[PDB]
Amino acid sequence: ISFRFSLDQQANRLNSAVAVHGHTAEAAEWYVPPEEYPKSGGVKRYLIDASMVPLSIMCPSYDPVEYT
Amino acid sequence: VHGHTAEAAEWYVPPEEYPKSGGVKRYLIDASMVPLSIMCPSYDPVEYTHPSVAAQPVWADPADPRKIKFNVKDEVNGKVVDRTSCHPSGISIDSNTGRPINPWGRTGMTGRGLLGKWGVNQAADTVVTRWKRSPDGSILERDGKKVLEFVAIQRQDNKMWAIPGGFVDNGEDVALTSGREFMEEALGMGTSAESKDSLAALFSSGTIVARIYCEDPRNTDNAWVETTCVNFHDESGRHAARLKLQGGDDAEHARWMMVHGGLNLFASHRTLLQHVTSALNAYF
Amino acid sequence: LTRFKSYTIDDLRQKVAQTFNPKSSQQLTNLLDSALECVQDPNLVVVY
Ligand SMILES: Nc1ncnc2c1ncn2[C@@H]1O[C@H](COP(=O)(O)OP(=O)(O)OC[C@H]2O[C@@H](O)[C@H](O)[C@@H]2O)[C@@H](O)[C@H]1O
Ligand SMILES: [Mg+2]
Ligand SMILES: [Mg+2]
Ligand SMILES: [Mg+2]
Repeated sequence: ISFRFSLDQQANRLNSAVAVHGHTAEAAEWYVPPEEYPKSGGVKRYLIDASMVPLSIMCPSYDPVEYT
Repeated sequence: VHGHTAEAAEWYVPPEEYPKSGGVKRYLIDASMVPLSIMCPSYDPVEYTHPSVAAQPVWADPADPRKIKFNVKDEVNGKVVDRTSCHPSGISIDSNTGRPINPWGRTGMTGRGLLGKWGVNQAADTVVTRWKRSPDGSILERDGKKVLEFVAIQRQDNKMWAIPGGFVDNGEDVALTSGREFMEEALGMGTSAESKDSLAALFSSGTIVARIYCEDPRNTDNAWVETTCVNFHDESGRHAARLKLQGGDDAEHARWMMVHGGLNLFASHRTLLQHVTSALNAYF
Repeated sequence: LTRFKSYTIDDLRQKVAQTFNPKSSQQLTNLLDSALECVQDPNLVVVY
């Protein structure tokens, strides 16, 4: 049955998941770090949204902290 | 061996009784007088429009064909329509009345009939396929080729079997149309949160099989259906096993069927089954 | 099974035209569609 399944497994594209799920975006999942820096002793960074993550977006209210 | 036997020149001829017309008969013609490349001087077709189409619904074009631009994408009521054919010569318009002429051959009936739109009724078909597997798990093989299962619905109009599909909505693409037709007709959704995610994973991979003129009985000289076939193949079969089939909207019963060469389906769906078994290299 | 892999449409059509003799294309098409319509559910047919 393993040899028969191995010989069975040896043997204009479009996406239509809009009509089942709705207005669901698979893209624009930009990485956002956590606001607590690791091993910083409770030092918190500036919390921002995922749309304000890249620098191609403007984000005028983004005030990051400076930590070394 | 046979003699003077011609395998070609088998042109499609519709039946002379129109479907659901109340006994209205069209002009009976021969197979040699079917295409418009032949002359046929004695061809006198009748002009018939349906009274459901004559009450002007929301899915139908208005009764005057003037100022309607064909062979290009048009804006009707702020909505995009395709309005073009797969014919190489293109759609021709008669200048005496404004009505278009079908390039695929005369059907013996004029006007719109049961078809709501003038010219090309653009249709999208959903062929969802899985491999025909055993209870042991091996894929079934006939005549040296693998054997496909496909979802088929049963139509409420003619009480016989067809593939899922339908006419295009105004302002919608074919991926929304084939998905809404498979949700309403085949799946029966509307009329799950994991089975819908497996259905979206099934519907994420869709290839265009063909784009062909339908051999429907409802086609007249000024209205004809051309369709595009979208195939959804489940090679693993895990996404197709989670779909619970229930008949809804324009479908009575929906079930899995085995594709073969002697299929008796509505219009020219056997050509779409031959195209999807040519594309996926299966039995036909 | 392995012996039934050579089974075709055309030998079944020649079997139906052997035993019934419908003398029409449409009656042979309707009897072949009825004989393929009986065997569509695999649970309902038990062959002894
Ligand atoms: N352009 C149109 N022409 C006719 N009827 C229409 C149209 N648009 C909407 N309708 C209405 O909507 C319904 C059509 O249902 P669909 O699922 O859109 O189409 P259906 O008739 O179920 O399937 C047609 C299928 O058959 C094939 O010839 C072709 O490939 C098409 O996919 C009918 O009840 C009809 O009243
Ligand atoms: Mg519909
Ligand atoms: Mg339908
Ligand atoms: Mg429908």
